[PDB]
This record gives sequence, C-alpha cells and structure tokens, in this order.
Amino acid sequence: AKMIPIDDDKLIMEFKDDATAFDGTKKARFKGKGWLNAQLSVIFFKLLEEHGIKTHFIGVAGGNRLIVEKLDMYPLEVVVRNVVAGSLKKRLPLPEGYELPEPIVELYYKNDELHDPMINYYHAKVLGISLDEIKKIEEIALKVNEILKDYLAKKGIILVDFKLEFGKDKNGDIVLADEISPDTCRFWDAKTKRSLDKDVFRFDKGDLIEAYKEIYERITGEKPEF
Amino acid sequence: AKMIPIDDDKLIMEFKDDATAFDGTKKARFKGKGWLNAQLSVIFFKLLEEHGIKTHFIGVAGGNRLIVEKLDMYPLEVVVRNVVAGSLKKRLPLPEGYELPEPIVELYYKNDELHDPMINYYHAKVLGISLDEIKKIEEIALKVNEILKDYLAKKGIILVDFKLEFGKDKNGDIVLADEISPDTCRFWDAKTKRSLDKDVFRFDKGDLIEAYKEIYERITGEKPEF
Ligand SMILES: Nc1nc2c(ncn2[C@@H]2O[C@H](COP(=O)(O)O)[C@@H](O)[C@H]2O)c(=O)[nH]1
Ligand SMILES: Nc1nc2c(ncn2[C@@H]2O[C@H](COP(=O)(O)O)[C@@H](O)[C@H]2O)c(=O)[nH]1
Repeated sequence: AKMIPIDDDKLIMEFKDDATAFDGTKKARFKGKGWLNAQLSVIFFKLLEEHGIKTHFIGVAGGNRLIVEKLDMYPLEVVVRNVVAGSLKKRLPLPEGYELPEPIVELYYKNDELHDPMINYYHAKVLGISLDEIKKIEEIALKVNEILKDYLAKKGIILVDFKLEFGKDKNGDIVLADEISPDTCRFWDAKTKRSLDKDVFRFDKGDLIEAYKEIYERITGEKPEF
Repeated sequence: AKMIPIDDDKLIMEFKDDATAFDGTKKARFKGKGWLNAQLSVIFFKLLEEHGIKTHFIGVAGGNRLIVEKLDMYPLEVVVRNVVAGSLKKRLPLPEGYELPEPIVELYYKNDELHDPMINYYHAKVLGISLDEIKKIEEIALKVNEILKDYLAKKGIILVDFKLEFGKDKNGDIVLADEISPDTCRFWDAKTKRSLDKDVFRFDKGDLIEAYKEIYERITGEKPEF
C-alpha cells in the first residue's frame, strides 16, 4: 500500500492504490485510495503536531507523496483499542461493539517470518527496547488516541481502534511515523455503526472507495477533488 | 492431570496419572506420575515458603493429595522464561536453547473458549485485575524464578521456563496456587541439555516416568518409593 530515499534527513513516503489483507492472501487495487490516504495522513499528522505530538511529517511532494523525516524505526506496531473489533474478539470474550472501560494498548513485533505476533515489555527488552522507551511510546499512543477520538467524535465518527508506528530521531526523541488513514484505523459512523475503513475491503462490506470518500468529505468538509 | 472441596478455608488438590497436551488432542496415562508431581509440588512449595513466598500449601493428605488453601483464583497462567523453548520460538526469532539476557514474564488468560491467549496489563485490567495486582504477581513470579533456578542449578538442572497460577486470600494477599512440577516446568539436564519434564510426553522423546523419576532422585537424593 505504500518509501523512496532522498538523503540523511528525509525520504519520500508514497501511498499506492494497492491494498492487501489477511497476511497478503487477499489483494485488490482501488483507484484513488493512495490519494485519499495520503491526504488523510497529512490532515491527521498536522492535527497531532498542533497538539504537540512529534511526527515524521515534513511536507507534501504532490501526487500521493509525502516528505517525511528519516528515523531509526522501532520494529513495532502499536495498537490502541477503544471498541472491541477484529483480533481483540479472540483475546477477550467480549462482543464486537463492546465499549472498553479504558483504552487497550497492544504491542506487535513487526516480523513477517512470525506473522507480527503480540509481545509485552519483556519481549521488547530482548528486542533492544528499554522499558522507559516503551512507556514513552504507549504514553504518546494514548495521547494520540484522545486527540483523534475527540476530533472524530465531533464529526459523527467513532474511533474504534488504530495502528501506529514509531522511530527515534537523531536527538533520540521518539517520533510518530508510518501513516494514519482508513487503512490503519477502524472508523465507524456514530449513528449506524457502519465501517468507513479497510474492513470494507477485508470483509467485503461494500464499496471501499465510497467509504473512504465519505470519511474524506466528513472530515475536510468538501468532497474529494483527486 | 489434577480439586475436591472440603469447606471455606481449604480444599483437596489431587494429582492424577492422566496427562494431556496440545489443547487436549493428545492423551495418555502414566502410572506413578500423580505421585511424583504431588511430591515434587510439596518440596517446591516448602522451599518457596522458607524463602517467604505465600503459597496455598497447607499439608499432605496421603496418596497423591494435598491440603491447600481456598482462594479467589485469578484467571491467569503466569509464565517465566529463562531459556528459549516452546511457544517463545514463535514470538521471538531466537533458537531453542538461547539463553535470555533477563527473564521473560508472559501472562495468559485462562479461557478454554479462546485457547488461553496471551494478554498484557491492559487486557488484565479489563478482566478486573489492577496494574498494582499485576505488578505484585510478576514480582512474586520473578522471585520464585530466582529461588527455583538457583536451587536446581546447584543440582545439575537448568530451569528453562515454567507456569504459575495465583489467587487472592481473604486478607486480599496474593497467594501462589496450582502446582509446581515436571508437568508445569521445563527442566533440562545441565550437561546434556536433555528434557526431564512434560516435553518427553509432548514430543515423544522417551520414557516420561523415567525422566520424572530422575528429577525426583536428583532433587530428593533418594529414588522414588511410591
Ligand atoms: N493496514 C494495517 N492495519 C493494521 C495492521 N495491524 C493492525 N492494524 C490496525 O490496527 C487495528 C487492530 O487490528 P486487529 O488486531 O484487530 O487486526 C485495526 O484498526 C487495524 O486496521 C496492518 O498490518 N496493516
Ligand atoms: N502443564 C501445563 N504447563 C503449561 C501450560 N501452559 C504453559 N505451561 C508451562 O509454561 C512453560 C511455557 O509454555 P509454552 O508457552 O512454551 O507452551 C512450559 O514450561 C510449560 O510446561 C499448561 O496449560 N499446562
């Protein structure tokens, strides 16, 4: 769905029209999805930067391309969950739609060989990530959560869960990386509880592009120009 | 492999000759195993009690039966790992036998429906277990680890990993429960690195009873009387 090096300080992140699911056993191509996800990442990164979150966003380079800061990437995917959906149904005997009493943070080791298994703080330590780093990472993820869920709730969108990735900059500061989009979040309409995210593609729920268009219109206030 | 109520304060824990593996898809019966595991649990509980670990062990009731304290059981299995073996090979790209730089503690939610999935502190909280409780539980597991690994290393046995369970007594103190035996630990001979534990049954490595007998002889100093 997405890195083209420039130099020491920066690289290009390009969003593609490809989508994969289920460990890459399901593939399809959606015209315009690159564009939507690039635009929506920019909007989210900017909102978070205003709230004092250090992100890798530097600028736009036209098309579906962002200029981003180069980082020593942690091999983690950091998942924040507000509402029970997806893999959480297999870890806790709770139904889809269940509202958690407080946010859940899950750590996944980015490892294709092992299919991205969940880890805790001890596994992370063996992977070279101190407890203090983990604490800072979860603290940021949790703050990101509050900002994004408030912003979206005030637009008729429930932030069900989402995935973040992080890296360290040259000062040793922890920096939010990768993307933030309907590909990497669960977004539900506040009224109907309908999916406006990758679950439309994952579980064949309708038209992916239309659901992404609705999110873009309902966030930005104007329909997608492309 | 094992509860017969007495009253409010206590119950009977009986160790049986049955063994199961792989989610109960593998079954077999081993004459004498109940007896060995009961005796070895007693020895371990006593050693830990001397070192100031609160356990549910009250007394022996002859045969393969222990008198134990009744508790509000946490629905957890708490795993401590010193050497890479078993499921850890699927979570970290490390070989069997790899010596961890420090102990790993893993939490599993005891749930047959969900096949005992791993959890973190956030899942535990949703299950009703405060962060403070979790911290006390891991602190005890880690202390138990030091005591058991020292004691066994001074007998030519490597403590690879093991599983603990816990409950709360009426004072709200956290109490070590279930069993401690070759069923619930990985034990390797310090020289040959051979298994003297349930892995003999799990992966058809030889004679289970003989491996358990060796552990009993090499711990107690005398061969099993039965
Ligand atoms: N695009 C993408 N999203 C992910 C991945 N892993 C987790 N997520 C996001 O994180 C949340 C939880 O995922 P789950 O564990 O339920 O599959 C969902 O919003 C999901 O979209 C991934 O590998 N790719
Ligand atoms: N008897 C028993 N032992 C377990 C269970 N779950 C974990 N253990 C113990 O905890 C350690 C780690 O298990 P693993 O996750 O590698 O299967 C091993 O020593 C194993 O014997 C269980 O359900 N039953």
